Amino acid sequence: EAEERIIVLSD
Amino acid sequence: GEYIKLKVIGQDSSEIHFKVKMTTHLKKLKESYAQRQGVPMNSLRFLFEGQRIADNHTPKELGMEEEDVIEVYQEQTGG
Repeated sequence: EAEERIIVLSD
Repeated sequence: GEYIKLKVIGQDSSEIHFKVKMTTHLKKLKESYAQRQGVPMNSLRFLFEGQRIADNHTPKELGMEEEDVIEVYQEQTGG
């Protein structure tokens, strides 16, 4: 039900 | 080797995945996750293989690899 969540974190 | 994807398992079994550099301090992931849950960061403990992830820990330091799991637990009472 939830969509895939991918977050890119800044360095 | 540069970026890896870490899977953060929420308390309700929801997941948020983060792409992070091997040298990024994991504070940034902890803050982002807490922000996305709408809870104070200090109400949470983030565990890798059952061990507490400190703000200054990095994936390289902790030995993390692609698709490794981080678990989010509520902080313990008094912690």
